[PDB]
Amino acid sequence: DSLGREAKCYNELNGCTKIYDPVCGTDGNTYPNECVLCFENRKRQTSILIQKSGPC
Amino acid sequence: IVGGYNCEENSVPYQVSLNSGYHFCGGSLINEQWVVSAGHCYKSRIQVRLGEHNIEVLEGNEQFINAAKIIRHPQYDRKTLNNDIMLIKLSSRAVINARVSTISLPTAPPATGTKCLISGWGNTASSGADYPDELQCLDAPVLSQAKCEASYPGKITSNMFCVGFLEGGKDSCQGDAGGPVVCNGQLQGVVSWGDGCAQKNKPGVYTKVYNYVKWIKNTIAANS
Repeated sequence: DSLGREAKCYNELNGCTKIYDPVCGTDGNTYPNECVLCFENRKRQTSILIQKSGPC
Repeated sequence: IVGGYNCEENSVPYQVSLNSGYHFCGGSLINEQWVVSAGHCYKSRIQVRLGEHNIEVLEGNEQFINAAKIIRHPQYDRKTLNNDIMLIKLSSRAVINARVSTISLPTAPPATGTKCLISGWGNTASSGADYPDELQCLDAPVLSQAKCEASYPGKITSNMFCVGFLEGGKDSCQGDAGGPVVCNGQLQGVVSWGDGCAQKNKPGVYTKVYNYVKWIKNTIAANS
């Protein structure tokens, strides 16, 4: 089809880089970077995908 | 910056932004031709903007200067963020005035409890997305290494420290990486990472510039 890439994390730690490098979620929400998105999917037990790079 | 305030005029003349068609990190002017930021801010092309306050409305003293050379620390670790530091050589020299000027490197490592001023155009909201027009400033003190490493067990290397408040509510946030942590006139820290922004028991962690003082001058000298 035309689907979204699963977000993933690299920082084997308790936190995320503080860059702004947004990505656009399949939920329609712009997340400031990919790391912050995988943390929300962990925290809120959701599974937002990456529709495309950049803002929504 | 969460829980900060609008920087007064010419309060942070060393503040710059790094740009790739949008504002994505901060940085600090440490030499007429050099800016220091975080290693995770690396991009293959970067435009540096100096002397801003309002990032959407030109006030007239802005300088737009593309990076000539972009040097990520040679031992940068993407997975742990150890050595999250970077040098940028401007392709022309900044004009020094009241709104654009350099900041000294630190003559001693951070001292627990010293008050620092942290600044940038990053997120002002702890939940969601609220990115400000006006340059943001936050006074926040250096936290003890007991407090810092208890806050982030096993993940704080000797090239890192914590600045802020353990009770949360005031922190740097996304878009602030690369920006300065300035204490008593010295660049002690670079905005690097944290667990979210302004959470209880999760203060910002910042790269300790003192540990790279020698590398910075040496690396600058070789490319001058």
